Order: sequence, then structure tokens, then C-alpha cells
Amino acid sequence: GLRSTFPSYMAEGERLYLCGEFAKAAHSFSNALHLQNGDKNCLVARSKCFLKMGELEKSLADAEASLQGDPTFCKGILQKAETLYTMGDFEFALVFYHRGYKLRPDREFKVGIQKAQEAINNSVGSPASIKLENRSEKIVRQLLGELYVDKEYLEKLLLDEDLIRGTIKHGLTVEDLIMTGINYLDTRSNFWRQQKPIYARERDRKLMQEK
Amino acid sequence: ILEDQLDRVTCRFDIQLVRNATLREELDLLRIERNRYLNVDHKLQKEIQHL
Amino acid sequence: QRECISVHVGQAGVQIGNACWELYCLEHGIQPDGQMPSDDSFNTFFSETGAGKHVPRAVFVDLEPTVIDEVRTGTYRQLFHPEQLITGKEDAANNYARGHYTIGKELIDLVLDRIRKLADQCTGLQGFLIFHSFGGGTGSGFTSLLMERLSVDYGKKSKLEFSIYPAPQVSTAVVEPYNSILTTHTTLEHSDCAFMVDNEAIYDICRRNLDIERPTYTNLNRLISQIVSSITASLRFDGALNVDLTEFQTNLVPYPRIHFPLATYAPVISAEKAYHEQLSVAEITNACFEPANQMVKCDPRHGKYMACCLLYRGDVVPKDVNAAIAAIKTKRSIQFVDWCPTGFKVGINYQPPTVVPGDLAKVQRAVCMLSNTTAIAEAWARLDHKFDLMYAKRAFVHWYVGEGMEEGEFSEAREDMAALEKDYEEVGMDSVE
Amino acid sequence: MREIVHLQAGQCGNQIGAKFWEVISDEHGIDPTGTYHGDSDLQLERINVYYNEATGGKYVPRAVLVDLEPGTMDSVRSGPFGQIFRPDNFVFGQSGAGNNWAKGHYTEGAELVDSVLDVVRKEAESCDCLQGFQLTHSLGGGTGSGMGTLLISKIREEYPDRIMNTFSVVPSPKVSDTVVEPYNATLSVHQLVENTDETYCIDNEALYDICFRTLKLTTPTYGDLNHLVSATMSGVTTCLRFPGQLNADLRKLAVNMVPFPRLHFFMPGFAPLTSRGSQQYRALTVPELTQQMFDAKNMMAACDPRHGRYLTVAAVFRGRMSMKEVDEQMLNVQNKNSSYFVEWIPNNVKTAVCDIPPRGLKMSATFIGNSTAIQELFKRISEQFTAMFRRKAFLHWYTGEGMDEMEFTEAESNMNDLGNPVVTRGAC
Amino acid sequence: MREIVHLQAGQCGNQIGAKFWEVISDEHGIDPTGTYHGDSDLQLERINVYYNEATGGKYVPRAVLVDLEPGTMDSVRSGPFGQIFRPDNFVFGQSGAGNNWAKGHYTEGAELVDSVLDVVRKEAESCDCLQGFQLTHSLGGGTGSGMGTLLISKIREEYPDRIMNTFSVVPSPKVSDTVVEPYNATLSVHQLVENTDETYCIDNEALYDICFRTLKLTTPTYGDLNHLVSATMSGVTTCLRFPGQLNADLRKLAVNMVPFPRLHFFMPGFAPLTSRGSQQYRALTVPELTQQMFDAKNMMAACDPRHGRYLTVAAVFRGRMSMKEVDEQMLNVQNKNSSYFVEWIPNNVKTAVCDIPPRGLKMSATFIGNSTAIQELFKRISEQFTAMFRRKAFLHWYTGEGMDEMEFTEAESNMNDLGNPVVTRGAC
Amino acid sequence: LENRLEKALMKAEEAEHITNVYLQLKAYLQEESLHLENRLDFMEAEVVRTKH
Amino acid sequence: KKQQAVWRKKKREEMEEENRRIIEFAKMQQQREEDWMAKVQETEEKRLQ
Ligand SMILES: Nc1nc2c(ncn2[C@@H]2O[C@H](COP(=O)(O)OP(=O)(O)OP(=O)(O)O)[C@@H](O)[C@H]2O)c(=O)[nH]1
Ligand SMILES: Nc1nc2c(ncn2[C@@H]2O[C@H](COP(=O)(O)OP(=O)(O)O)[C@@H](O)[C@H]2O)c(=O)[nH]1
Ligand SMILES: Nc1nc2c(ncn2[C@@H]2O[C@H](COP(=O)(O)OP(=O)(O)O)[C@@H](O)[C@H]2O)c(=O)[nH]1
Repeated sequence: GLRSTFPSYMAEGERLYLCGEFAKAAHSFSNALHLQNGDKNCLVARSKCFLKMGELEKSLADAEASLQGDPTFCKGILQKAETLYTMGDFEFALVFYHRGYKLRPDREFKVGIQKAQEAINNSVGSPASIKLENRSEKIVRQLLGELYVDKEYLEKLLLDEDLIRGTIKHGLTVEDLIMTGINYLDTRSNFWRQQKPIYARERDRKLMQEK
Repeated sequence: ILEDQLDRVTCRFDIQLVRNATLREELDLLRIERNRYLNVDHKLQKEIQHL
Repeated sequence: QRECISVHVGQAGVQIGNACWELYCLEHGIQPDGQMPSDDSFNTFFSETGAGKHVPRAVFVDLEPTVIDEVRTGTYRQLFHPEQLITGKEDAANNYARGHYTIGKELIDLVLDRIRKLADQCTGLQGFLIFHSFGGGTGSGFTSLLMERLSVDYGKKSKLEFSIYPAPQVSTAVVEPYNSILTTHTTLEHSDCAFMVDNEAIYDICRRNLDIERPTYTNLNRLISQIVSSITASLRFDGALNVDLTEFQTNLVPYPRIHFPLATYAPVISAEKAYHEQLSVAEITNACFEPANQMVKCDPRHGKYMACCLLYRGDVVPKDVNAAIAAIKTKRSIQFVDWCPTGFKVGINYQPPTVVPGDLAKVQRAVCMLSNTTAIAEAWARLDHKFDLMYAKRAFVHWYVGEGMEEGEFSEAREDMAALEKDYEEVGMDSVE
Repeated sequence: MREIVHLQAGQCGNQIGAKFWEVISDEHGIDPTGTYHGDSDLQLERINVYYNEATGGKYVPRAVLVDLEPGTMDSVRSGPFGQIFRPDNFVFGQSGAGNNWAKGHYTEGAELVDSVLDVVRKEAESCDCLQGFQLTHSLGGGTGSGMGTLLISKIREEYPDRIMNTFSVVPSPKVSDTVVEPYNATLSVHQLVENTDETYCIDNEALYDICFRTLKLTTPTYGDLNHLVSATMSGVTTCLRFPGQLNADLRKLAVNMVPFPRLHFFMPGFAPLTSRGSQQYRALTVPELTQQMFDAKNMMAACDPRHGRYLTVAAVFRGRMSMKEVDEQMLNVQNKNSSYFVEWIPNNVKTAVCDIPPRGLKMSATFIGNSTAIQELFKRISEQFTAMFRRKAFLHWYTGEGMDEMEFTEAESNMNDLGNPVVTRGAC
Repeated sequence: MREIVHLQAGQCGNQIGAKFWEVISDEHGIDPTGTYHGDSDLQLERINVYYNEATGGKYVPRAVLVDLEPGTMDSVRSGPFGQIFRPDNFVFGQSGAGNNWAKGHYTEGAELVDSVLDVVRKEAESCDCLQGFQLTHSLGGGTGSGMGTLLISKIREEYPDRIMNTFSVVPSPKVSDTVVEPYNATLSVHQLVENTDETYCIDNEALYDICFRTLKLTTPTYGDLNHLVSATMSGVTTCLRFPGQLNADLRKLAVNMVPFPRLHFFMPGFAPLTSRGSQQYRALTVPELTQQMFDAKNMMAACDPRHGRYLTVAAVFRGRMSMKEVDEQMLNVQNKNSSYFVEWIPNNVKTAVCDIPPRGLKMSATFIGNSTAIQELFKRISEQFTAMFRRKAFLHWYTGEGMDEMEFTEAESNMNDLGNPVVTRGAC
Repeated sequence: LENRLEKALMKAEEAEHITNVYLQLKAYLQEESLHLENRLDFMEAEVVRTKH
Repeated sequence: KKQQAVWRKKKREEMEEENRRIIEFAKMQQQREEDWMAKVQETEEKRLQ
């Protein structure tokens, strides 16, 4: 059964979150919830851990599971705005950052407001793309930044069968580890596509060259 | 202070990138040695199979 | 031709080894510097570079400096090749994990590197005399890592060991019990013979037979060292009935698990006292089975001596030993087992005990009784009940879990340790059927 | 290779850690000019744990000094060992805290942590592999609590694997020194919860108790008071500066004496202490040291162990001696005072024996105990906090400096949740 | 056997080169009277890089000082190292330029340019082989910009295979000293672009930033500012005069730091800079030298280097140090800021040590940097010129002195024409 | 400056997870480098036994 | 061992010589600037007289 006390598990989870062992921090915070269901601070920390590790849907679900009891809870509002931001809904991140800023004038809420404001202004602005009614290598090269060599080193690890067969941990065979990594790369590249779209990328050079 | 903190995060990313490249070199050495091991293993399995 | 790579891992070893090596040197002549002011009584533990520099054969390793630094800047500054004393950076802060998981890998590759070099340049690697501290960090953490990564290579080659079992009533590390259980969970399936010793016992012995009215570590280590000297005499000086390392194992570890023997020196008599005693073969052999000379706080007068390996060093007529053995096999108390009629393993190696300028007096005789008592289970249960009260309200566990280990381990360990109890128990029962 | 960066906050922490710097400068042979005049070779052997190298053998302490009032800086300058530190380490400000946690945390202090952290960062990057920070402060009043907690939290976010030994002067029961002691104390220890690893509480009432009854001093001044707390501040970090068997570091002590990650509040004591006239009659051996130690009059904080149960205790001994004496005295103390020790932690004493004695003495040993007697201090200042807070008094100058009622209620709720485990472990 | 001819143009150029001659006369052992009271053979080994000869040890510098008003010559003569120059090298003119670029380039300066070229030919022809010409001036104002760039054009035409260093002080962002500094800087750089090989821009506001809280000075003089400029100016030409491993001369620096013919405006830096109160506390080594080198402080031009990715960095060290530590610290800084260097130029670090440090220190290092951060300074001067010029203000004293609108339009066109590539190459 | 700071912060955030997958893959590889040559030598032992 | 000890002693000696060199130049620079300050100050004093 559950063996130690709730603030001990919370301090444990905060220490593991600081040290960077995000899976063990998430497990400790889950044990803390098993001790006491519905602690808003523990849901916020568990959402922060999944936000860091890359499981955005449960990071969101923990954010609403922190916020339904007190819709004025500032840390939960900040966490939900962060997770919606990194998921891609910059509009909903912006409105939740505004709610948090109005509830309490904090630097992190303000910072998130300029984050979502820049994200929306980069894609839209005012003239923008002209639109049509209607209905890879270089693209990921400029989306991923200087991480492209890490990317193709990961697929060079994909393209070896002895690297597919592995025995890391109980079942965490290194094929799955490589999948978790490359999936984080794919989600981060998709996020960079929503953050600065490719049409904004040549809009940079078009506000350039002609100038 | 904003410019100091920005230079921080840039330098942290740069040390991170270069030590990541060192990790790639170490991984490539281990992969090539264990690929040679694979070649010897596949050979020896072929003669044991035929025998 | 017949060498034995020595290995000290942690304050415990480094300290007991400063003594062990001091003793090994004065057992030959090697003046603390390397030169040997004038034979094969060197290759067993000392190499030889055309220069008179008789170089030692240890790896004195310790996750933290300090302990080792002293050796480097001490009277034995030279001896140890300036790369056989692998230090580190921070300390294992009493955390099995810290030295078997986190700040241990960084140094593990080097530690084995020098063991490899040492091995390559050794005709016959009879065995490795490892020295750790069951209860503690490096001594448990790094030791697991080391001992384990020694079977992955020099497997067949045996691996003896000496360790200071977490004492019964004393103890100094509040997290000592934890460390011990996890370490007997790893060694059990790796080592070949862990001559576990204990501080409390030696401490007392020093007050009742050496007249030391305030024993300290030096003193304790001194005895521990002379025991290792005894186990390493046949593989060096000659005699009449020799015993290699393989012999002390195929004659003292009954089944493939009960391999944790207890030892005791015999003529442990303060100098200004021997003048009144005849310290002969009898006296020493009898005193060797005394309930208060055992070097581990355990009551042999409550178990069943499974098998013993009396190793008599010094001038011992090989017809008086048989006499003693007989006059001990009639004495009831000393109860043996219903599955081992043969008594012990006689062994003589002419070479009077050395007298490292210290306390223990000299005697033209000596014997080290390495014995596999079934009583050691009593000291095992003690620390198991101690681990019990600790692994109950998750005490000092957050520190070990945020170091890399999983709560599962401490639990898995408890299971294995409890099975060790079952074993000693079954091996003790009879078989009239 | 080990090093600790020393950070001092407020006038209290500034003066106390200043006296620490004279204490270990005298221990390590450093004169006020910064060069070396000593006797033993084992004295440069770990000099660069507290003293960074500089050209010409002019060793410079690795300490930063912080305050909003630029007069304690001048006091430290005009002190005897004043010209020893770096001049860029003396980060000051032209402002006034006013003994406000809100003005140490959410105003000008928060604008000045941007610079004090950079100085700390240069001192930490000019190193090999860091172990700990050592913050000296007072929980009562501002700056030391106000800037103290923000420096606490930001340095913990920066370096998350380092011990931060923070030594705090707690408010006293009989007397008091800055009207808003309960607000600052509770609202600071709230941040001290989820951040540090070794917080040592020192109380001025037990300070005068040991100055009067034990030392038999006539007119004891803050020089001698900070001398006592600086001696127990130099006593812990001796196995990482001098050799000896059974060495003990900061993680050694923290992993030893933190059973649960929040119960990290300790009770110090330096105890080879005697009066100028008693020495002639006093006998100095290990049993006498143990008996004068474990008694509840050498405690540096006003929390009696007889009203609670020890969890774990360390004694970092220093000096040439035997150790069967210390083993027999530790087990004799456990067997004699058995009801006052926890049963779920057996054999809960530490011996940590540095070889080098302090100058002028033959043996010393610093006591560090983790009791349940901290319950009385916590409950007392919680009662005082509630007594002020139920009427909303001395509060408008935190609400106007940028705070709300809710954060104060969170701090008091979290500190009552500190008070719960210390009684659940006293009731098993 | 190598020589460098020296030119001083303007009041600023005259003062800054007089301090240059003081510093390198101290370095080369020449007294006020001109005689050589030396103590090292390496000192007199290559004294014939900056000093022509006489009878009686009277080593006279190969500098020819010009100005448009005969008072700064009197000031330099009345200075402490005033009786060292050859007296007919004081090429003066009984007039005043009036901070007018036209009055130095197309008017009364031009009737003195002939005598200046005569005396420059006199100094240059008494040589075996030359590297080129170093010329010190103010980028804004008259004289040093008026006669200055015309002098650049005439010697660059008449000696077309010589490196021409130009040490120019640039108008500052915060303030200015003549109203028509935006005119003078633009018109001067319009000639500096397609003439010179190595232009070093030094800004007074960056000099004040360095001198106030790195040197910790309170009453800084123009003597101290030109002392810093003379320090970096003596540091750049170190391997032509003093021995050492991995020497680097002017052409080697030019080919290692000028990738493209117009991208030759640099940003210098000299940084063993210790305050007087903290010189004892310093820990002088090449890691701290490299840290203070590449920190965005010690560059003497007020361009923030974090707002522009570097093109090429060179460091000429002076003193005895291991090139192992030097070479690994320069790798460490190249990898410390990697997004601040161009990725289309790998390994864009030039290092060069020489044995003899500047005498009075132990280790030193002059940093020269081609960066894309000069875009902010050039863009700022362009904005000021456009604001001044759109309303046709302060212009009739150029039109009546012999110009047209076409010259100013081409000057701004060239300003922007060099502003485009310094932004183009910051983004591949 | 604020936007650039947070941009680079989340870039650095991604980079430590790249580090965290590389270290574990290195751990697997260095674990196999120990049980490489012994299993190989047992394989030629199988070969020579099969020859006889 | 003997020759290595002599070599390192010689290196320490030349380091001490270089230290003496830089200190005596610091003294000479101070002396020159204070003579310059003296002549400026006496000019100022007799002009105010
Ligand atoms: N003979 C001897 N035994 C020691 C010595 N030091 C410690 N021990 C024993 O070791 C136990 C704790 O020390 P260790 O386990 O060796 O600590 P460690 O292995 O060095 O691990 P770290 O302290 O983290 O470096 C104590 O209970 C002692 O019984 C010593 O110097 N000599
Ligand atoms: N030991 C010791 N404690 C002191 C000394 N000076 C002040 N204190 C304590 O410091 C507390 C008040 O400090 P505070 O006013 O908050 O300092 P601040 O941080 O600068 O605002 C009082 O309770 C005193 O007990 C000293 O010299 N030695
Ligand atoms: N470094 C340095 N700069 C100076 C000195 N004297 C003047 N300056 C700079 O020269 C600039 C103006 O000089 P300027 O008007 O062109 O003199 P002019 O050429 O005779 O007209 C100012 O911005 C000063 O910063 C000096 O002695 N040292």
C-alpha cells in the first residue's frame, strides 16, 4: 500500500523534477494523487512534468483537472496556457494568459502574452498570404534548426536491424526509445511550423531582398 | 539583464550542441565496432549452420 | 608465476590496506620506497622493474580523494605506481545508488582498465583479494559495480574478499542497514568467499587480549591485515601442507551460496603478557574456537560449524596439529554437521608472523581459523530486521531513489536476503531419514 | 575536489559570516592582507575550498555579500579582516528594505538579485565540480528573509544538484527584534521548505543561555555571539578541508539526516566549551565531551529535546583521540536516553572524526541534531502569525508592496503542514 | 627587416598618436631625449619598425604629424615626449578647417596635401621593404576626416601594394561633438571603403563603459582613453617587432580577417584590464583573459556583438603562455558562442602569441573582430545623415565650398551599399 | 529580447531530451561491449566442438 | 632527479627576475608622471601668484 506521506512525495517529485528525472517525478506525483485525489498543486506539477517530457494531451488533462475546482487558480491557469501554447492553440493560450494576467499581474503571464502575440502576428499580421479558394528535406532542414543532424542520426539508428532488436529495462526496447525521441522531434517540428510558418519564412526574405 | 539572460540561454544551447556532437562520435565508434562484431557473428553462424 | 591482484575500494579498504601493504612489505624487506636491500617471495603480490623498484599490485580506488591523497603524500608515497591510486571527484555520500548507479560509472571504466593491465602482466592470476565495507557507500556501490564487472572478464579466476559487516549494537552510518542488504544481494551471485569481519568484535578483542585500553582503526586494521597475510602465505613462502586460493574455496563453501566464512587469529597476545603463556599448537587451536575470539559478534555456541580451514602459519610440527584437532572434536560444545564428518583443512607454511612495528607481539607459532559457522545467520537476521523497521515508513529512501535506483530494488533485495536465511536454516537441519 | 560558495544576506548574515571568515582565516593561516603565514603543510592542502587562488599567494575568499542598506558593507570593510574579499563581490543597493519580506522579494531586492546571482555565477563557474552554497541569514526581519528566499529559489533553479547549507537566526520566544517577525519567519520558512537541504536554526535566547550559564561571560557582545555560531559554522565542513578517518561531507550529512525531504531543520551545537576559569577544573576527554554535548544547554536553538524525540543526530568530531571512547559513548547515550530516540530508525548517531583540532583546543566536536523539538518553535511562531493575521495588522505594507491575503494563507497552511509530520513522527 | 609609416590627422589623431608614441617608446626603451637606454637585445633587435635614425642614438619616429591649425603641433611639442619627433615632420598650415569635410578634401587642406605627400615620400623611400601606412584620425569632424581621406586616397594611389591601417574614432550613439558628424562620418567612410585594408573603429561611449566599471576609474581623462587605444594599437603590431611562436603580421591579419574586399571595418579590444583596487585580487590566466576578451564589454566600439553574428576573430597574445591552454580556450569560446559565429566559415579563429608582453604586465591579449554588429553603427549614422539631409540642413557650407547634391547622394548610396552585405551575411 | 529569450529557452529545452536519449543509447552500447567477446569466444568453442 | 631539480630552480629564478623587472618599470613610470605633475602644478601656482 501507500507507505509515506503526501508532502514527502511532493518534495520528492519536486527534487526529481529539478534533477531532470521526469518519469520518476511523474510517478511520485501520481503516488501523491493516490494519497489525495484532486490536489491542484500536485496536478499542476504532474502537468509540468508531462509538459517537459512531451505527453501534451495528459498535460492538458491535468491542467483542467487542476482548474475545474478553482477557475481563479493562477498556477493552473499558467500551466494550461503554457500547454495550449506548445500544443499550438496560440489563441487559447493568449486568452488564458490574459485571464491569468488580469487575476494577478505576474511576469510569467505577461511573457506568455507576448509569446502568443508574436506567434499570432507572425502567421497573420495584416497583408499576409493572399489565399486560394481551391478546396521534405529542406522543409525540415529549416524547421528543425541545427537539430537536423540529430534528426538524421536518429533515422540512421532506425535503418539498422540490430538497433531495432534491444533489451533496455524490462520492456523499453531501444526501438521504442528511438521512437520516443524521433516522435518528440516530429511534434517539435510541427510546433515550429505552427509558430513560424514557411510562408512567413519567405516573407522574411521578401521583406528583405527588395529592401 | 534581458540581454545577459539571452546570452546565457544561447551559450547553454551551444555547449549542449557540441557535447551532443561528442556523443554522436562516441555512438558512431560503438556502432562500427559492434557492426564488425555482427559480421563475425553472422559468419560463424553460417558455418555452424552448414556443419 | 603465482600472483594475486589486491583491490581496496573505499575508506575502509584504503585504510586497512595502508596496513595490509605495510605488513606485506615488512614481510620481505622492500624499504618504503621500492628498493629491496638484499627471492620469489615477491611475485605473489609485488612486481619488479629493473631499477630495484618492487612495485605493488593494488588499485586503491575511492570515489572521493582525501582518503587516497594521504597514501599519495605519505611514507609509502612511492611504492604504489602514481596511477594505481584511482581517486575521483565527490563522495558516494553513503548511497548504494551513488556508487553503483550515478557518480560511479564515470570511474568504473578506469578502475577496470588498471585491473586489465595488472592482469595482462601476471603469469598466474590465482585470485583477486578485494576489500570493501558491506555497510557504506563506495564500499557497497562501487564494489557491486566492480565485483560484477570482474566476472564479465576474469570469470573463472576466483575473487576472495574482506568486509566490515554492519556491527550489531554500534554502527555509525544511519543508512548502513540499507546499503548492506542491497550489497549482499549482488555479491552473493558473484564473489567466491566473503570473510566478513565486524568492528565491535575486533574492538573488544583489542581490550581483552592486547591490553589496548582505547583501540582505534589502525589497531583494528592491523589484525585484519595479518589475517590476509595468513591466507596468503602458501602462494608465497613455502612450508609442508600448502593451500592455494582454489583450495580455501573447494573446502569451505559447501553449496553454491553459503560462502560467508568467519575468521580469527590465535596468538593475539599483547607483548607484555606472552612472557607468561606457552602459546603452543594446542592453546592456539583451542583459543581459535573460543566464543569470544571470533571476529564477528556471533555466538558459534549456538550454531553448527559446517566446515573449517585452520591455516597454521609458522613453525608447527605437523603431528601436534592432528593432536589439537582430535582434542577439539571430542569437546561437545563445538558441534559440527550431520553432512560433513571430516573435520577441517590442516595447512602449514613455515614463516613466523611478521611484527609490523606496532602492538601484537611475536610468537614462533600462529593459526588463522577461517570457519563457515551456521550462526552468521544471527547477524544476518539482525540487519534484516533493521532493514525491516526502515523499509516500513519509507525512511531515508528519497535519497537513494533520486540517485538512479528503483524502490523495486530495495524490495527485491529483501526477498533475496530472506532466502539466504532459509538456506542457512535448511543447511543446518539434520537428515536422520 | 570540493568547494563551497559562501553567500551572506542581511546585516545579521553579513556579520555572522564575516566572523566565520575570521574564524577560518585563523584556522587556515590567512592574515588580513590575504597572504599566507602558517606552520603546517596540511594547511594549504585544501585551502581552495573557501579561498580562491590569486597572483602572489594572496588568497581571496569565495564569498558574496548582499544587503539593500549600504552601511553594513562599510562595517564589513572597516572590520579587522575587511580587506580580504573581492571588491566586486560587495553587491549593494541604494534602497531600504524596511524589514519587509515583500520589499525583499517583490521590489528593489528582486531587481538586485539579477546582479548578486551573476557574481555567484562567476564564483561558481571558476571552479571544478561544485558541492554546495552556504547562505547566512536571519528569518526574522527583511533582506535576510526577503532577498534570502529569492536567492534561495533562483539558485536552486539554477543548480539543482547542490547542497545549500543555509544557517538561519530564528526569532526568540521571550524577546524579539523586528515587529513583523512572525510574518517574515513563517513566510520565509515556507520558501525554505521546498528548496534547501540543510537549514540550521540558531536562536538568540539559547545563545545567551550558553553565554551566561556555560561560558560565564560578564558582558557578552555580538562579536562573541557570532563567534559561537561561526564556530559551529566552521565545525561541519572540516572533513572536506582536513584529512582523517570517517570523513563526512554535505551530502554525507544530508542523506544521513534527512529521512523525509521536508524535515531538514537541524539543531547545532559546538561543545568542547568551558569558562575561562573552569578549564583548570574541567577534564577534557571523549566521555566528558559527549556528556557536555548531548545535554540540552549546549543547544544553539531554544527548543528542548525533552519535549520531543530525536530522529537522527550527527557529531562531527575534530582532534587526535581514540574512537572506542566515542563508540562506547554514542551507544551509552542511546541506551541511557532510549525513550527520546525514535524506534523506526535504529542506531541513529553519526561519528565524523576529523584529525586536525581547532587552534587553542585539543578536542572539539560539533553537534547537529534533528529533533521533534522544532515543533515548539514552529507552533509558537504560527500562533503569533495567526494572532497578527486574524486582525489583519501590520499588513497593508505587504498588500501595497504587491501581495494578497491568499499567499499568506498558503504560507501558513504549508507551515501547519510542516507542523503535522513532526508530531506524527513523535507519535509514530 | 620591416617598417610601418605613421600618419596623424586631426586633433584627435595627433593626441592619440602622441600617446601611441609614448607607449611604444616606453616599450622600445627610448627616453624623452631620444637616446636608447635599453636593457634587452630583443628590444633593439627590431627597433627599426617605427623609428628612423640619426647620430648619437637619437632614434626618431617615422611619424609625420599633420593638422590644419598650428596649435595642436605646439601642444604635442610641449608634451612630455615632445622632443622626439623630427621637427620638419610637423606639417602645419596657418588656417583652420572648421570641422568642414569640404575644407579639408577640396579646399585649404588640398594645398597642404602636396607637402604632406612630399614628406611621406621622404620617410617611405628611406626603407628596404615596407608593409604600409597606419593613420590615426577622427571619423567625424574636419582635418582628420577632411585632409584624412584625401591623404588616404593619394598614398593608396601612389603606393598601391601596401597595407593601410586606419585607426578611426567614430561618433557615439548617445552624444556628438560636432553637428555635422553624420556628414563627416558618411563622407569619410565613403572614401575609407574602397581604399583601406584594415579600418579599426573605436567609440568613445564604449571607451567610457570600459573605463568606468571595468577599470573602476572616477575622473577619466582623454589621456586614459587614448591610453586604451594605444594599448590595442601597440598590441596589433606585435609580431613585426617582438619574437614568438605563431607570428602574425599586418598582411596575415588582413588575409585572415578580410574575407571580402569591402568587409574590412573591425572592432578591436584589449583586455587584461584590472582596476587598481582589484589588481591584487586578480587571477591572471588565459581563461580569464579569453572570458574578459569575448564578454561584450571590452570591445572599444559601441556595437553590441550579440545583435550580430561574428565573421572572424583574431587574438594576438603578448607574453609567455602555453598555446595548449590558449588554443583550447579559443576552441571553448568558439563553441561557447556558436550561433554568434558564421557557420559558412568553419574554424574562424586566428591566434598569435609573441614572447614579450607589454612591459609592466605579465600576459596580454589584443582582440580584433570582424563582426556583423557594425550594421547598427553604420545604420545609425545613415539615419542621422538622412534626417539631416532630407531638410537640406548644414549643407550650404559644403555646396559653397565646392560640392553638389550628387556627392552626398552617392555617399549615402555607398553607406547603404555596404549596409546590405553586413546584414546579408548574418543569415547565410 | 523577451521573445528571443523564450524562443531560445524552449530550443534548449528540446536539446536536453536529445541528450537524455543519447546517454541511454550509449549505456546500451557500452553494456553490449562487455558481453561481446566472451560470447564470440564461446561461438568459436562451438565451432571447434562441431569440427571434432 | 638532480638535474630536474636544478632546472626547475633556474625557472623559478628567472620568474623572480621578471617580477623585479615589471615592478621597477612601474616605479619609473610613477616617477615620470609625478615629475610631469610637479611641473604642471608649479606653473599653475606661479600663475595664480
Ligand atoms: N579498518 C577500518 N574500518 C573502517 C575505516 N573507516 C570506516 N570503516 C568501517 O566502514 C564503515 C563506514 O565506512 P565506509 O563503509 O568504508 O565508507 P566508504 O566505503 O569509504 O564510503 P564513502 O564514505 O562514501 O567514501 C564503518 O562502519 C566502519 O566500520 C577505517 O578507516 N579502517
Ligand atoms: N549571532 C548574531 N546575530 C545577530 C547579529 N546581529 C543581528 N543578529 C540577529 O539578526 C536579527 C535581525 O536581523 P535583520 O534586522 O532582519 O537584518 P537584515 O536582514 O539586514 O534586515 C535579530 O533577531 C538578531 O538576533 C550578530 O552580530 N550576531
Ligand atoms: N581617444 C581620444 N579621442 C579624442 C581625443 N581628442 C579628441 N578625441 C575625439 O575626437 C572627436 C572630435 O575631434 P575633431 O572635432 O574631429 O578634431 P578636429 O579634427 O581637429 O576637428 C571627439 O568625438 C573626441 O571623442 C583624444 O585625446 N583621445
